Amino acid sequence: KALDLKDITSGRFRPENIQGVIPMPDGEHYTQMSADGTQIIKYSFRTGEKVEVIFDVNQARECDFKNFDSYQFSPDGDKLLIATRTTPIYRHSYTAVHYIYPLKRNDKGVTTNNIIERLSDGGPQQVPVFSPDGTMIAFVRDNNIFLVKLLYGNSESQVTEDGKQNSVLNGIPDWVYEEEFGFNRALEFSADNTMIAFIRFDESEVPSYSFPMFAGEAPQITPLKDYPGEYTYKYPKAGYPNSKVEVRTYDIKSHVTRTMKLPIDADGYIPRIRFTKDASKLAVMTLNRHQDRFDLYFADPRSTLCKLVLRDESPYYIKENVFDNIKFYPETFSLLSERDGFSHLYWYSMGGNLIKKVTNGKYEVKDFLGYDEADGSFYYTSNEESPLRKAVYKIDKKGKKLKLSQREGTNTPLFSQSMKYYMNKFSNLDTPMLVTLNDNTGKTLKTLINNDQLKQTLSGYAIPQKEFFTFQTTDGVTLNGWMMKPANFSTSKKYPVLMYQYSGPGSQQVLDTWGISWETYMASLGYIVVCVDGRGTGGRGEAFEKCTYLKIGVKEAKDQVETALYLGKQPYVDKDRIGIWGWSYGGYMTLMSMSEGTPVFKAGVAVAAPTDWRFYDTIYTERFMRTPKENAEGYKESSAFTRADKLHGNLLLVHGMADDNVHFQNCAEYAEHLVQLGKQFDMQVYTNRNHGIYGGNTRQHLYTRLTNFFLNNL
Amino acid sequence: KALDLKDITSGRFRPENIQGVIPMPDGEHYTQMSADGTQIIKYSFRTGEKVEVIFDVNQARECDFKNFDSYQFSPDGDKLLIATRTTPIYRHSYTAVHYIYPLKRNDKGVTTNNIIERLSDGGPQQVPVFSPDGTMIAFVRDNNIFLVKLLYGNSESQVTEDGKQNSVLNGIPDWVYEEEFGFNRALEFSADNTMIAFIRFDESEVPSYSFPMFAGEAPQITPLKDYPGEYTYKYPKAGYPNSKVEVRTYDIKSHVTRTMKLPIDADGYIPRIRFTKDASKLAVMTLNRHQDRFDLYFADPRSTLCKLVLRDESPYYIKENVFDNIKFYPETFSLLSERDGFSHLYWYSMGGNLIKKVTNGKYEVKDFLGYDEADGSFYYTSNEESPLRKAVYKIDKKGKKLKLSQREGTNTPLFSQSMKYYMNKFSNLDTPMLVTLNDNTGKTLKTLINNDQLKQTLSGYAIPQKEFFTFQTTDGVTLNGWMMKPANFSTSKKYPVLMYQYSGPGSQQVLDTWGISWETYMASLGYIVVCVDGRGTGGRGEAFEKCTYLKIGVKEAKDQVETALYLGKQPYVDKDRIGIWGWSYGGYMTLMSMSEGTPVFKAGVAVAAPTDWRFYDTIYTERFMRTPKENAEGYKESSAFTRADKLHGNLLLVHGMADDNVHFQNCAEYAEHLVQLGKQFDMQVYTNRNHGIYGGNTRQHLYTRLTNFFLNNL
Repeated sequence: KALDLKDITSGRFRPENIQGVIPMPDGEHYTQMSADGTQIIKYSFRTGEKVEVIFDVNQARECDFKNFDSYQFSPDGDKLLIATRTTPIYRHSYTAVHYIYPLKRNDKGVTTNNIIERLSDGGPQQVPVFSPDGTMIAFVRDNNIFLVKLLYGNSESQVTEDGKQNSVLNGIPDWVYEEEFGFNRALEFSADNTMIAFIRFDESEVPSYSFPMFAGEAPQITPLKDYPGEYTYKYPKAGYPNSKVEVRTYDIKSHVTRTMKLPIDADGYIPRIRFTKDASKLAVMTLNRHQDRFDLYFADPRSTLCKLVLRDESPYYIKENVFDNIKFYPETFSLLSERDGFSHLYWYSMGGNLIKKVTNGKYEVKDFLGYDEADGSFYYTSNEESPLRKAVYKIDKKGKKLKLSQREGTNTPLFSQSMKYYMNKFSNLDTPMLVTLNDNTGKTLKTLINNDQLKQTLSGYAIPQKEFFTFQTTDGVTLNGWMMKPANFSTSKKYPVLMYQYSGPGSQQVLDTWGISWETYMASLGYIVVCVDGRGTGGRGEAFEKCTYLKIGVKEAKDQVETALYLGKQPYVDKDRIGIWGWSYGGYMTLMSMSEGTPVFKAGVAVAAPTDWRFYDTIYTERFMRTPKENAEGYKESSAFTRADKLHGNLLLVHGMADDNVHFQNCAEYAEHLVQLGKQFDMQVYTNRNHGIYGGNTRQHLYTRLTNFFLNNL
Repeated sequence: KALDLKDITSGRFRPENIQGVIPMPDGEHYTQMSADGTQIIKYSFRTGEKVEVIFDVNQARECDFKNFDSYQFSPDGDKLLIATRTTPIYRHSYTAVHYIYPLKRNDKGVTTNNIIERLSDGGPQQVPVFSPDGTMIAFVRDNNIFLVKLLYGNSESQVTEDGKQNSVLNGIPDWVYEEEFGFNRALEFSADNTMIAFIRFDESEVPSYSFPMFAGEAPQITPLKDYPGEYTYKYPKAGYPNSKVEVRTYDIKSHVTRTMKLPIDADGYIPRIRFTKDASKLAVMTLNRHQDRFDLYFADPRSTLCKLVLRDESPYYIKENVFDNIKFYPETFSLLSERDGFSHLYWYSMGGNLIKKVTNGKYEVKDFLGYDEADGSFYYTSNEESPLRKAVYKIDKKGKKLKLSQREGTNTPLFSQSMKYYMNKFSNLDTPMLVTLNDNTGKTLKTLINNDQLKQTLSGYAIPQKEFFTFQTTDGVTLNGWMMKPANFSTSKKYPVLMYQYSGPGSQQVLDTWGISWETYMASLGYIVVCVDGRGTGGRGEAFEKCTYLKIGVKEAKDQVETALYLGKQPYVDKDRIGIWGWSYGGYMTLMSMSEGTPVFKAGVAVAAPTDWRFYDTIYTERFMRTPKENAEGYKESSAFTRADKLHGNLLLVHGMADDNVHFQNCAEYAEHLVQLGKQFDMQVYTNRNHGIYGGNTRQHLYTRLTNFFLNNL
């Protein structure tokens, strides 16, 4: 009956789902890994029926591994590439030991008894990728590119030889490009399988950063039991130099390497490369350092000449999410753009001329899912119903729009290769997770998962319920929030309040989707829990998000104060027992809101918080703030240091000491500022932990610490 | 009339004293620094009369400094060496800019109007020392020895050329020798002024240790404002290799350097060198790695031959106090030895034969003050009155003992060169500093300082008072303690208790001497404050101190638990509100005591605490524990990690992150062990702070944090 935090932290209430869903090249089937990671099994998109087991570690020949982590198909589906021993590096990068598995059917009529072969005889590999004809795989290892020719006995050749850790990266981004342009690979085959292209990152002049590593626990780093070690990598802080970047091509036949003569500012960016359907056209996406001029080039991989295809210019900045929504077709390509104030889908000719604006209106297109070359329909997700929701839509060749989603909430689709079917994952405030198979019209073909068991289990517990609300700030802005109330709620009682937020640019926490979290636990203890997405958050167009430009944090903190004030006007909240907390930008926002000047907060917890933007990285910080050289006044007003003497309420600072994202420096420097100001506060510092602060009992310990801090300090 | 924490942390109640007292060669006078640091003044030991100002910042010619830090007298009485700009390195090492001040008299007979001279035209100097005839000064800079010849234009020469930071040190000890053998100089002139002797430390193969540095404040390390830095030095942890050491001599006339052919274990120590009165005999003190075999050699600085003079072995270990109580006379020398279970004074001939044991009884000799060659009398300090006290004693040639000190408490003497007078600094629980001049029967000749003004100031405040008590443990051990009750105290009421201790081997906190501390402040807030010296503390003989040998912490923690249990039996103590705290070893003991298994503590604070002895340095740790591989089961039973699952009560961990003594690693590794056990605790980590955790507002912030933590956790 009573909600138990350990059940929350252990994932007891995580809804059933399907992991490792990979659509097959035929457009009719998908595959999924079995629960134990022993098998890859093929299922029908049209019916959900199991077709056959495609791969099985207990049937494959020469298979030394017990489990695998992930897999991908070759483009024609005749082979699998299977990843084992996946070892994360940063958020998106990792190494793994990959294996090639052919799917030819055997004497007995099964595909499961074939010989598995190593991708490489050397060490683990990064970002392997098939050629369009499936005859080659390129991968990166020790910052160099390698090429394996599957029709040549898996013969391996070395494409680059100047890769050097902390100096030169070939085919993979450095830390800041990876985190802030959100990708792990800059390595492409041309459409006729004759050229490789890659970005070469010269980070030799980027500043290095190092932090200590101890032995710790979960995992214990046993070589460090007596003397600590360290982790060193290149990380440019705001205004410092970024990697020098070049686009290079490798002629597979002739072994010749060339550099594309790309017009680009000396301090500009290349967020992505992508070969088109035209073997002579490599797309190169570029940004200026202000990140407000997105210039798309077509490079000839042999002549090295580049032509400007289009420029998308923002009055503020271009956002990273546009880059992976550019999909190339014969004769056309897609683009997401906020040029009219809202994220919308645009359809261009391969000559760079706009063919049509596919979507319009005061809502945001979230994902471009694809163009059906058969009938000319476009598929995409959008929040047209409401900033809180997401639905699947289709627009036919004549401009007719159809909402495919059957239920209102959060619909996440996964389309078949042919766009004929898709798997839908649906959630809302009281629907944990419904997984369905659907046709092109959105009609439900089969319910795979309804999580009735979880629903039954949860029925025996007293679970506080989320509800949405809106309110108007004193200057007339309407904000979306949710409120979770304790059991036996009464408007004649007086409740303490915990505010949760994240508040970062373009982000949203107030969404019609299901979850049980530490906030639910606090509500079960008798707290009213509230989350409001203030100004600067996403879902509501460019004007709402980018009104923070060049002076972030300030308006967001005002809107959190406004939220506390609105709550204080309610007869059932105790105005003196309002707490606030958050993680990452939400931790920074805890600091900014508690030192805003309006003394509304009794207590707060800041987890892994940036405290001065000069400590954070170039691409993210400068996107919103430009450089400290150009915007000293903005950095001043956005710093938590500047307003620290106005800190009001009992503060707990939490940080992982091995945080490669928001450096522990942020906490150490800010703590010392508070010491010299004479402010008293609490700390919890986690050994060897990164931005996610997890491992072993860490998460349970942390949320118990947060629980007790608010119990004691509210 | 309430005590104010700021007055305590600002040192408002520091008693008046006398700085830089040096006895002059005539045996009749001493010099001292003026209280403002602008003058050096000669006084009479017999009368206290001010004889003359010897040096005056405002009278010297070409004197560019306004104050100075310290000074030394040339043995020939013709010069001062004055130190300015003293810049600490570790506990005892420092640089300073030194000046030679001639003491010639002018036409008006005074010494105050001479032209001051620089010791060196180069950079700041370390540990300058005069030759016996006063014509030469040797000093250390950049790990090399330099020689200044005052007879020949202050001509400077370079004695060693191989000194190199973190590799080779000439004439000064490495980190662990300085900290744990308690000295800063290994540099000596022979009795006839012809030879220099020094220890050369080769720490090239000692492991490096590094910790981060941030910008911080007070001081701000400005180059680290955007990117942190680091501090690196050599620090051998328990069982790791120590410096390779040898004794070298330098022939001042011929410039020949020789190495003494000293038999020493390959892993042994040379804690001191000291030239005797015989120009051909250099005393070299050596230990084995177990530190239980003290071998005294006489080295011939020209022939390099060494002869073993004396071997003193302990069943446990030899203590640092012996080294600087070896004083050399023509034909004799002194030694303190615990061979009979108590530190006693032994008298040897220069041939190495024991002449006699001078002192005896069940008490400890603390300082050997000197031998009066005129009448054969010995002067020393001891705790014969009580482990709590220290008095000055005299034993004549016949063996009659006389106690010189007039008052019972803590008597610290400084004798004239003839041993005919001494200056006495006296304190007890009710007496801040009382400074007198005395003759060698102990008779008070003059009271120089009695601190009536401080007494007056304190009379206007409600000051809790210490009083001594004893109690017997359940095992029958009688322990000494003090107890400070609020000035409100009544046997009617029940009080919370704060226990303070240090508890480290041979230390004592329960002493008949005056102080006002944070403990005084807590008592003034209504806590009963108690301190007990458990087993393993000093002052009670070798059996009582060294019963912890090879398994430290364990018995000390039992005695703190016994202390809490005794207090819990008292009718005026609330046994549910007993807390404990300490710093350094006292922080380690807080951890050990709160996890002893008997749940007697409600809260505790561990400041800068060692947590596993394998993290701490060679000389200290191995003195009590030997190495980890020799004593694996002792290191396990002494580790705070082993018993952490029994931690009971609310704990606050405090640590400076730049602690070069007890590494922050101790706290980070122990915090993580607690996280995985699921124990809740608070933290306060101070950026850029060392073992003393101070700087700007730091101490006031830290003791405010300690105060509130106990107030809130009771």
